[PDB]
Amino acid sequence: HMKITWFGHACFALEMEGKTIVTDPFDPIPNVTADVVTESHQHNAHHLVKGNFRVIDRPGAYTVNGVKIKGVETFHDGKNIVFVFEGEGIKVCHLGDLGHVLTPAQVEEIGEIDVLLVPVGGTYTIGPKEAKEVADLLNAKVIIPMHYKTKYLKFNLLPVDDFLKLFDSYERVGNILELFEKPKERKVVVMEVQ
Repeated sequence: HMKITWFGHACFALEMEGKTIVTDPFDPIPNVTADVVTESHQHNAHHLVKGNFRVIDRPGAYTVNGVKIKGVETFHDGKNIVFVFEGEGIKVCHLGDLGHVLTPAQVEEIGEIDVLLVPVGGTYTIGPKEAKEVADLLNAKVIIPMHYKTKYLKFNLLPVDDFLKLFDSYERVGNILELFEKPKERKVVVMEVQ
């Protein structure tokens, strides 16, 4: 069992193993108690998250509270760290602001993913076709797009519909996705804040 909550932008709370991971928090304020906070790139976003958390903002292999976490740098000149969370026999991947299709090394290091959080807006990150290519490289089952056109953030960002048209089906949910078993099949899930 696990629960994913979207707070907007690239900020999600993942619950697995009686622990909570928050990715890429920002300044409606995420009102949540975390064990881990990860940051795909440097910038203090996380001074309003609660709990006595471990902040992870560098690549490598970590074990925090019985969850295995792995950071993989995909760019460094700023930077982009992809994080992989392994818990309850489910592997979750947050791709950050991934700007290029993963290299063979990076695919090899990330491995097969069960739940993929993938940017699809196209200028500042990869676009829709490259996101599907990455999803395929990682054999992703549940795919959650992010970093697309919203009401107030729109300049040079493609709509999520451009990604959705590349798949046979999809589902829309609210701000929470719960998984009660390891995903057997591929499903694109579009979340919504609220």
